[PDB]
Amino acid sequence: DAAKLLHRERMERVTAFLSYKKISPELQRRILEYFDYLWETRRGYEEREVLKELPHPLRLAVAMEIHGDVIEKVPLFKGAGEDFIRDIILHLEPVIYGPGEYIIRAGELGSDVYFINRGSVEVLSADEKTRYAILSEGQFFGEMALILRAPRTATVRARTFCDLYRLDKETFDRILSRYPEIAAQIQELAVRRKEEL
Amino acid sequence: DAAKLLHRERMERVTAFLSYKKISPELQRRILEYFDYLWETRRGYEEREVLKELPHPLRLAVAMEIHGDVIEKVPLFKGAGEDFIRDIILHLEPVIYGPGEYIIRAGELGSDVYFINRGSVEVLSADEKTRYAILSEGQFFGEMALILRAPRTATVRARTFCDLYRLDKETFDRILSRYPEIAAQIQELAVRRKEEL
Amino acid sequence: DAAKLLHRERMERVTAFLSYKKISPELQRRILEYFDYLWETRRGYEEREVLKELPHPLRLAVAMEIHGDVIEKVPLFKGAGEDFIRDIILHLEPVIYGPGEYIIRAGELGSDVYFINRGSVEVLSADEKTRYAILSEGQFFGEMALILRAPRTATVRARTFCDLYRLDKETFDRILSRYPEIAAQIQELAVRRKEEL
Amino acid sequence: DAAKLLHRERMERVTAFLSYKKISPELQRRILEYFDYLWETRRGYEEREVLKELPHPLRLAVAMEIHGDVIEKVPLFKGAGEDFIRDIILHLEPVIYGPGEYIIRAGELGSDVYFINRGSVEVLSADEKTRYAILSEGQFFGEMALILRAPRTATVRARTFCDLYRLDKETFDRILSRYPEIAAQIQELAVRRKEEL
Ligand SMILES: Nc1nc2c(ncn2[C@@H]2O[C@H]3COP(=O)(O)O[C@@H]3[C@H]2O)c(=O)[nH]1
Ligand SMILES: Nc1nc2c(ncn2[C@@H]2O[C@H]3COP(=O)(O)O[C@@H]3[C@H]2O)c(=O)[nH]1
Ligand SMILES: Nc1nc2c(ncn2[C@@H]2O[C@H]3COP(=O)(O)O[C@@H]3[C@H]2O)c(=O)[nH]1
Ligand SMILES: Nc1nc2c(ncn2[C@@H]2O[C@H]3COP(=O)(O)O[C@@H]3[C@H]2O)c(=O)[nH]1
Repeated sequence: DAAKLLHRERMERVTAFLSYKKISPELQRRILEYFDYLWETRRGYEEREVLKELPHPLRLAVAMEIHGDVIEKVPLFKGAGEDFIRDIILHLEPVIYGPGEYIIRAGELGSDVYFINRGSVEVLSADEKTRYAILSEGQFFGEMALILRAPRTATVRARTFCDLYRLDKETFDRILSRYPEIAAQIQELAVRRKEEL
Repeated sequence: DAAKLLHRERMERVTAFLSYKKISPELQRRILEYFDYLWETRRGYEEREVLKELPHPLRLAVAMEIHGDVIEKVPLFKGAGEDFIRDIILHLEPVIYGPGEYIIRAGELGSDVYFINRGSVEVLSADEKTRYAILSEGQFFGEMALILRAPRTATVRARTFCDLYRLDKETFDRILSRYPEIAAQIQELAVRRKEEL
Repeated sequence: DAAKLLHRERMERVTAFLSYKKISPELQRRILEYFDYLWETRRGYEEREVLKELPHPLRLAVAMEIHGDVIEKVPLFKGAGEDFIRDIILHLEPVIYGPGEYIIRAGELGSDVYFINRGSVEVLSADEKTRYAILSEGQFFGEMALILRAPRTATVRARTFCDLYRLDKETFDRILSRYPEIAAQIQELAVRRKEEL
Repeated sequence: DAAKLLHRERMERVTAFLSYKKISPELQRRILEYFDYLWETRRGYEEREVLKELPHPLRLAVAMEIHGDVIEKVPLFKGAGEDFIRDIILHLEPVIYGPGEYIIRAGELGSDVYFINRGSVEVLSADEKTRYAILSEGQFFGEMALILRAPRTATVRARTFCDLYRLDKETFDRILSRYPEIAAQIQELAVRRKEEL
């Protein structure tokens, strides 16, 4: 069947590409390991480009069904109301991180925020000699950069394979200003996290 | 023949996608019902991407032929003149809404305006305990947000399948300022509608 | 051979599209007449998407070869120097207008300027009861809108099939400010044309 | 195999295109010579569109492997640290210039900077009667326009085939402000180069 059969073929080209510039065995394995994870988690199907078919209301509906877990697992996302969920659901970008991979490095100027569906990460100091926290499902990170209007306060490494939902700075900012009650909670956590650290 | 035969195949992939993440029977039926409506109303043909072939004047001409109904059915669109019709016709985006679907929710920050070619909608209060109006062909909604410079003053639900023409905020604003006489009429309706409600 | 054989097939879809929404015989003939002109003038080949293959210097070189006529036919374009020609050549968009078609209508807010490679046009008053000029190869129009910072001062209709080169407002403005000597000439013509009219 | 077999076919269309508008023998040879160089240097493979498959961390990793030479050959790029390399690596665009081709012309308003992986160039005065320098691997040019906030101070011609890495003005500016120590060095070279010349 179709991309049963098309997703098996994009790795055929990518692997060929990896051999021709002779990519290190370690990196090649990472890439193959990523695509194996992609094919079994999402079936490597462009949820990007089949939702593109649908009109707003039907994409909204589908998105809220396939991505229902994260609203659920995150205490801040539930009790937020239907309003909030509809407003943010189409802006939560699913992203996969391999074990040991760096999501955020302390000192960077990014302000994207990440929500943990599946997996766990570690929050580290800049020299990586200190571990401040392990974070897992229902918890989020990357919020302090925008709220404290500062560079990344810490380094965040995936401890395992991670299903994360990335929320861009603009939407994050837009959402923060549109929901003060939720914004107050995130702001307080951020200060709580920085009068720690 | 061609997309007689290509439009039958994009539903083959989308349906497969719906089964793999196990989308609810109700949502799956909505999607299939939408595409059946798409295939019989537009023959599911990319009027998007065949007009893309043509130069401005020929796209202008084709658009004014295939989308002649809405200029006609809307009293404000006729007597407006050739000037106005040419200026707006390529900015009226055809959009389909299924019965019972929410086009607008009271309190949202959108300013898109919708023109009803075919079908009917209901204008509701925020708690949906009050029905202010049923709107059908020749009538429009979604204009009060920009004119009153406010969030959506009401909720608008499709009562049936609807062929709507969406006009984006920027073009709506551009059109309003470019035609004061038409703008005066819309402004007056908006105030009339808000000293009701 | 290839798009010998692909350009014959895009008209197969477009014609089918024209029959399904039953486009007027007159408009259908215009469209077919346009594509016949396209296939014999350019061989309907995407000079758009084969130049896309090439690096800047080679696209620059090819553009200056295939589009050498207009630099030549326009007195203002020659003696301008290599500097000027290189700076503008990749911004002159080839556009085709059928006989009798409206390129510009008096009162519109566009500021695109057009250069006549092949064909002739007529410059008309707003009510089209007055003909101010016939313009042909080496001559240009659509410059007065930006220079007089005004709406289109007149209506311009193609008298024949026309090969025009469209120069967008931003590039036109950028070019005007970058070459004062050429700008002075265009400015003077524009005032000369408006203390006529 | 695949684009072993697809890259042989894009030249089939481009060559056909070159014959139909009868491109000069000299330009046709340049284009064929470019694509022969493309097919043997990169195997004409879209490193553009296979990296597009990968998530950020894996594209970052691959980019730093395939494009490791330039960080190495350029004294300013080494000792800069991992921070700097990660920040810039995905912004260094590989570009190929044929022998004798003009990369930069004195007086132009561009501010793109170029890093020489392979090949050599010559830095010339505006009238091209003076040769200020030959530049090769590990050296860069095109930095003075932004730093002196001026038009191109000189003309730069490829003496041979060149593998260059282009860094756009915005990223160049962003990088300059983000790393003052490296910025100081480039600024000093630019002044040193202009109190020469
Ligand atoms: N759990 C926990 N997360 C922290 C702490 N300090 C910073 N972070 C998270 O990791 C930080 C990563 O850098 P940001 O400044 O992106 O904000 C993110 C915070 O969400 C801490 O003490 N505990
Ligand atoms: N017909 C009718 N439409 C209304 C009324 N109040 C609001 N609307 C329409 O529905 C509103 C939807 O929210 P907007 O503020 O988008 O402006 C839209 C108005 O076009 C009303 O009293 N009658
Ligand atoms: N040849 C000629 N062209 C004119 C005259 N008046 C306006 N135009 C051209 O036609 C005008 C079309 O509107 P613009 O204001 O685009 O500027 C264009 C001018 O180039 C005129 O008297 N003679
Ligand atoms: N090597 C050398 N490069 C120069 C000199 N003057 C200008 N350039 C380089 O060539 C210049 C090309 O124009 P820019 O102003 O792009 O800045 C570039 C400088 O990198 C010079 O005297 N020596």
